[PDB]
Amino acid sequence: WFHPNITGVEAENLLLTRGVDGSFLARPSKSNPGDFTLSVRRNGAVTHIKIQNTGDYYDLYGGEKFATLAELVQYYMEHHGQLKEKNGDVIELKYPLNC
Amino acid sequence: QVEYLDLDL
Repeated sequence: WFHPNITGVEAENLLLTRGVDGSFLARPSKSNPGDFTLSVRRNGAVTHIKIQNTGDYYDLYGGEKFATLAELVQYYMEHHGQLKEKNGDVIELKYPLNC
Repeated sequence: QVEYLDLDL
């Protein structure tokens, strides 16, 4: 599910032409170089979510803390109800999109 | 520059 060499827009088009609703990938962050970002498709559209790396754990700038990016991705894959945005709408990591 | 979500966690 990690795509080392793509931008946010490329991630969008990848998810829209090779994924389904619930597909996601992780990629490096344009705005926070060196960090990572989740791109997630839902209801035919793609949103993006910054991942924080403090050097002691990974998280989504809030929520549970993880030792590795993979543990983070695995956790939200297994806990579809946990990524609620302020709107109240859930965003579900369902199907990793391979490279 | 793409859209980023504001999460309530």
